[PDB]
Amino acid sequence: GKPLTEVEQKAANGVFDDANVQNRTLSDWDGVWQSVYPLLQSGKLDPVFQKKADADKTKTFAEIKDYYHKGYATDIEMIGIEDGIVEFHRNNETTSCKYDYDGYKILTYKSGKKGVRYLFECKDPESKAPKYIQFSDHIIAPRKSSHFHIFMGNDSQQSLLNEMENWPTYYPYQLSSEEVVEEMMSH
Ligand code: NA
Ligand code: NA
Ligand code: NA
Ligand SMILES: [Zn+2]
Ligand SMILES: [Zn+2]
Ligand SMILES: [Zn+2]
Repeated sequence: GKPLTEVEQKAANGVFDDANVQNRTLSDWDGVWQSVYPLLQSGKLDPVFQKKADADKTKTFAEIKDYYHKGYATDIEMIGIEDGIVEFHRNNETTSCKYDYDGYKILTYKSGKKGVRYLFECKDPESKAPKYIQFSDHIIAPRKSSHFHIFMGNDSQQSLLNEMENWPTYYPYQLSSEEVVEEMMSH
C-alpha cells in the first residue's frame, strides 16, 4: 500500500493516542497467509538474526534467536481468510469458522510502547476452530494488513491479552521466501 505517513509510522512503532484507534473489519486480513516459523526452522532467518544481533550491543545472536523462536512457534502453517470465514491449516487438517467481531483492546507494553489487538469470537457450536482469536499487525485503523500476528485460544479473550511471548506470524502466501526475508531484514 501507500508509504506510511509520519503519524501512521509512529503508530506502527507503538506511539499513538487511544482516541486515534479505530475499529477494523475482518476483510483487512482477507487473503491466504503463510506462517514464518518454517523459515526459522530451515535456517533462512539466520541473516535477520545476525543483522539484529550485530545492531544491538545489548543482545547476542542466541538471545535474539530464542526470542523469535518463542515468538514464531506454531503448528498452524497456513491461514485462509475470505467471506468472513477464517480457516486454519494444521498438517493435513483444517478447521474454520465465521468469526464475529468483538472490538479492539489497547495494550501498553513494559517499554511504554502500545499495541492494538482486534478481537473476534466463534459462536458456531459446530466449529472446531479456536473460540477466540486476536489480530495484531502494527496498524490501528482500517488498512489492508502486510503481515499479522495472531493469538488463538479457547478459554477467554483476557487469556490471549495476557499472552506476550508467542505471537505466530503470517505473511502473504504469494510472497516467495526471499521476498519474506527481504521484508523482515528491513524491520
Ligand atoms: Na471446523
Ligand atoms: Na489454533
Ligand atoms: Na512484530
Ligand atoms: Zn549484539
Ligand atoms: Zn510484526
Ligand atoms: Zn509487513
